[PDB]
Amino acid sequence: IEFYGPNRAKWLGPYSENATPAYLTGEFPGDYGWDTAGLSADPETFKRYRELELIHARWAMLGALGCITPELLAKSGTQFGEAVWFKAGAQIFSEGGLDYLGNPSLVHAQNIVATLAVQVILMGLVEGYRVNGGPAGEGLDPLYPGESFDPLGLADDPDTFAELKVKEIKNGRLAMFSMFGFFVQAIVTGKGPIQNLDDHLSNPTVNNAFAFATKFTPS
Amino acid sequence: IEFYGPNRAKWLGPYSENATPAYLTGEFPGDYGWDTAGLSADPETFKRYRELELIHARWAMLGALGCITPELLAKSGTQFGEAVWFKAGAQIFSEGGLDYLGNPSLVHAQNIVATLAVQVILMGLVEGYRVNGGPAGEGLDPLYPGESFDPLGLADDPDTFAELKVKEIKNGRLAMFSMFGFFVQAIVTGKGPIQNLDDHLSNPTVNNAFAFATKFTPS
Amino acid sequence: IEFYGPNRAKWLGPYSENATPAYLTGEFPGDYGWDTAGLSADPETFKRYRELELIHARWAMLGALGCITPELLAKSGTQFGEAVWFKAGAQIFSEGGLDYLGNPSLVHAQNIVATLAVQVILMGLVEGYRVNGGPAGEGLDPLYPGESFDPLGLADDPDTFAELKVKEIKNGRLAMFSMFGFFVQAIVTGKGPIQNLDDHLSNPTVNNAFAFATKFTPS
Ligand code: CHL
Ligand code: CHL
Ligand code: CLA
Ligand code: CLA
Ligand code: CLA
Ligand SMILES: CC(=C/C=C/C(C)=C/C=C/C=C(C)/C=C/C=C(\C)C=C=C1C(C)(C)C[C@H](O)C[C@@]1(C)O)/C=C/[C@@]12O[C@]1(C)C[C@@H](O)CC2(C)C
Ligand SMILES: CC1=C[C@H](O)CC(C)(C)[C@H]1/C=C/C(C)=C/C=C/C(C)=C/C=C/C=C(C)/C=C/C=C(C)/C=C/C1=C(C)C[C@H](O)CC1(C)C
Ligand SMILES: CC1=C[C@H](O)CC(C)(C)[C@H]1/C=C/C(C)=C/C=C/C(C)=C/C=C/C=C(C)/C=C/C=C(C)/C=C/C1=C(C)C[C@H](O)CC1(C)C
Ligand SMILES: CC1=C[C@H](O)CC(C)(C)[C@H]1/C=C/C(C)=C/C=C/C(C)=C/C=C/C=C(C)/C=C/C=C(C)/C=C/C1=C(C)C[C@H](O)CC1(C)C
Repeated sequence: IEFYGPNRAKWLGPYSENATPAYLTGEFPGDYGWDTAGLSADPETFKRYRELELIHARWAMLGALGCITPELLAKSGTQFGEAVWFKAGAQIFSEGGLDYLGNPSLVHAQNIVATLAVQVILMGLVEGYRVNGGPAGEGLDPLYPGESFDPLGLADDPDTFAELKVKEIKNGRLAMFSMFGFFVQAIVTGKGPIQNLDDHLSNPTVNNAFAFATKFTPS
Repeated sequence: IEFYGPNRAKWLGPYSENATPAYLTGEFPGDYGWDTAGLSADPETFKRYRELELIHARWAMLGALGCITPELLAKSGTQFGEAVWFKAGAQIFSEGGLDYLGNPSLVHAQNIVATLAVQVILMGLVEGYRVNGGPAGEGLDPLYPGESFDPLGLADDPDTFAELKVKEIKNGRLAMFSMFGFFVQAIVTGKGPIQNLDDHLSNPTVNNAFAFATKFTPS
Repeated sequence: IEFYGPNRAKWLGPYSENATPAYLTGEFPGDYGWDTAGLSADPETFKRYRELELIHARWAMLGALGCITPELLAKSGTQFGEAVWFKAGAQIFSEGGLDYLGNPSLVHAQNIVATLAVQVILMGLVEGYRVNGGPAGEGLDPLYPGESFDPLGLADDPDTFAELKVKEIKNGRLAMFSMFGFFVQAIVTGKGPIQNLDDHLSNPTVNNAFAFATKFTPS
């Protein structure tokens, strides 16, 4: 319970090998000291890796929640068409464009190339202004700004804020691994991941993983 | 990102010809140094042009939003009759006067000459009191007053206020150019501009502009 | 028109953001300052990237001309069999080995493992002697030697030689991007790229790209 210090929860716990690599000793969230290959020895490259991992973690968390929500919403009391995240990308082609919420009173996007061009414009703008700053105050911090992106004001107390940093990083790692699980389930079985959840909760041991283990057999 | 200074985003960027005309060097929003004819060499006439351009920009922005909103509102979930801005001016003549929102429980203006006379009276009053001041404090500034027209109080911090000035001017220029586009679409094809939007999004390249290029052919 | 200097044609030209990364300011061809990720901050690794990009550029230019020539030659007045670069690699297996120019009086390579072994021997020799030098004078420059590889003598005048450097790098970048296009056309449509050229020149807009956009649809 001492991540910011030498007594952090190390990568093997009581198999910790307390001779840790000296280029990271606490002082940054998520430092669990698991460097078996050591691709981040250089400090500026290490900083790039911190920024890159933060970006990956936030994007992956957003995608993971986006993979949990719509299927459950369409399973509970709404209808989307194909709420499973495979053909949600092809819902614009099928019959009447991509109707949001499965309702012909919402977005109803007919042409995907318009989404394409506007998306490129907006994403270029937001990513450029993410790197170099811009609106809502010029960006002075590349890792965590501290400017008007926290309209509630939770970043006053420092140690709870650092605990929030560590929770953010751990949640992002879990989100990245879980989205890898989503992608592998997309490959192997190619069905709904929450359909997978229901089917495994209905079938705990008879259809576990290895009925789907003789599919990609070369011959 | 330095509009208020010699390092403003000039009219050609890195084709800037940094020998700019010396009668404008920053210190005013929208100064992009593009004076190829030079019709504003005199300083008082230049001030007139700043005031005139501000008036044109605000009026054109109002008109542009007025050209985007009603068609979308009548396309989504309401009905107006002719929501396209052509015969919206003739909606008072058709059958039952100009019913607002397409509802016979709202304005229901029967005689257009009454709108005419009251509009002249009100417009004369508001423009005279715009020039020379009057209510809500006497007008001491012709460009931006600073009196009780900003009930929220966003004009405290000066540099963000200047950035707001520049955004206002750029939005006004875009609005003027876009309303010119609206007028040219009114002339050439004479159909709904958002109907144009939907048709070009449905037809990106087969009906682009030059099917409507052999209409005004003299003979 | 000033690549060797601060006034180079930067990556956005008129959106240049003249605060360029300081680890490259001219003095080398192809320096267009477009470092959004920054994977070449280290100077020796940057040198490796210059050498590597030169090798890639020359190899890709050779491959690109090798992808333009034979199809056109077999389309104009000669015959090769499959002049399209797909089965040109399998022309040794088909009936009578790989006959050069489509003529049974030229190379007529029967066994591909002989080409294989001789190719490995020759390529190991030339690549080793490329790295460490050797014949025709020992290699003293890893980037551009200056020894007897320019039997015409165009490297006397320095500024024209530097312009040749920049042309070489730009041609190489274009060749790499174009060969990527060749590979993507090999994947998606799997037909002749110059057959693609003729078909798009015959069909400019009816078969553009998105008839070939519903092929790799998962289900
Ligand atoms: C449109 C312009 C645009 C521009 C200029 C940038 C620019 C940038 N982005 Mg951004 N992005 C843009 C659009 C978008 N980005 C993202 C998502 C991200 C993420 C998630 C991240 C960035 C990052 C970055 C930075 C460097 C990334 C890089 O080197 O890419 C090179 C990479 C590729 C060309 C593709 C790499 C694919 C990857 C290997 C996936 C491999 C998949 C797995 C192996 C598993 C696959 C399936 C499963 C089942 C096994 C750079 C500033 C990174 C960053 O800021 O780090 C500090 C970062 O982490 N961008 C999305 C969402 C789709 C965009 C949509 O338009
Ligand atoms: C036979 C022995 C042989 C030896 C010892 C070398 C040795 C060397 N070569 Mg050479 N080569 C040899 C044969 C050949 N080379 C080349 C072509 C090249 C090129 C083009 C380059 C070198 C380079 C190098 C140097 C380091 C490259 C490396 O790290 O590879 C690791 C790489 C791989 C194992 C394969 C990488 C594949 C790559 C990722 C392709 C990805 C494809 C795209 C994503 C797109 C694909 C399809 C499209 C449609 C999307 C190294 C001195 C590089 C250099 O000198 O840089 C300064 C360099 O740029 N070699 C060819 C032509 C096929 C050879 C044929 O025999
Ligand atoms: C691309 C995503 C990515 C990136 C850049 C990083 C980056 C980093 N991680 Mg990290 N991590 C990730 C995903 C990622 N992580 C995921 C998904 C998990 C959960 C499994 C973890 C769990 C983890 C732990 C437990 C620790 C780190 C640590 C680190 C730091 C040092 C290690 C390093 O140099 O990594 C460089 C990484 C790369 C260059 C990415 C290479 C990716 C290629 C494609 C190979 C991946 C193949 C993979 C092994 C096959 C199975 C995939 C499956 C497991 C998902 C560095 C900031 C250590 C640290 O000190 O934290 C700050 C540490 O203790 N990570
Ligand atoms: C009538 C509207 C109007 C007026 C009075 C001004 C006034 C001004 N603009 Mg301006 N501008 C406008 C509309 C207008 N603008 C629009 C719509 C755009 C976008 C295309 C711009 C883009 C623009 C830039 C990029 C710059 C200016 C600048 C200036 C200032 C110096 C130039 C000058 O003396 O203009 C005098 C203008 C007139 C006397 C108007 C004459 C109008 C007649 C009918 C001719 C128009 C015909 C037209 C060319 C045909 C195509 C129309 C189509 C492009 C819409 C001055 C304050 C410069 C500056 O320093 O900013 C402060 C500068 O750098 N403007
Ligand atoms: C592998 C090929 C390769 C390599 C090693 C380089 C290397 C370099 N380029 Mg470069 N470039 C290339 C291909 C390549 N280029 C191509 C094909 C284009 C045309 C699109 C360009 C256009 C370009 C510009 C405009 C600029 C550079 C610059 C640079 C330098 C700094 C950037 C850097 O660190 O790159 C490191 C690169 C790599 C480590 C390669 C990673 C490759 C992986 C597979 C990711 C690629 C995925 C790709 C984005 C997906 C779409 C591919 C499609 C666009 C082809 C460096 C010497 C900058 C400079 O200063 O020039 C000297 C600069 O301004 N390049
Ligand atoms: C109206 C008109 C305009 C011409 C436009 C041109 C010439 C565009 C070419 C435009 C071509 C241009 C600009 C190319 C210019 C090349 C340059 C600058 C070279 C360069 C570079 C860079 C950037 C690498 C930078 C490097 O560091 C230095 C340097 C020097 O290497 C033509 C009309 C006619 O063609 C018709 C219509 C019908 C005919 O019958 C009659 C006529 C009159 C001839
Ligand atoms: C550390 C280390 C160390 C040692 O030394 C070495 C090694 C081992 C190599 C290393 C490792 C590495 C790794 C593992 C990595 C991984 C990563 C990942 C997983 C990522 C993900 C990542 C991921 C991510 C980002 C994701 C993202 C996502 C997204 C956006 C999504 C989207 C979406 C959504 C919403 C929904 C819809 O409907 C669809 C989609 C489209 C689906
Ligand atoms: C700068 C310069 C420089 C150089 O040197 C020379 C030159 C070139 C000459 C110059 C230029 C100029 C120009 C271009 C100008 C333009 C302008 C414009 C466009 C305006 C508009 C302008 C415009 C405007 C105001 C507008 C306004 C509008 C409005 C009110 C509207 C109204 C409406 C609405 C609401 C709706 C309904 O249903 C109808 C209507 C009725 C429709
Ligand atoms: C710069 C940067 C920056 C930022 O920061 C980040 C990023 C974006 C990542 C980066 C980028 C990168 C990139 C893009 C790369 C690319 C590359 C390429 C494309 C290469 C090619 C490359 C390519 C190449 C070499 C090629 C080569 C080729 C060859 C040999 C060929 C051969 C051949 C021939 C003759 C013909 C026959 O019949 C067949 C064949 C076999 C076909």
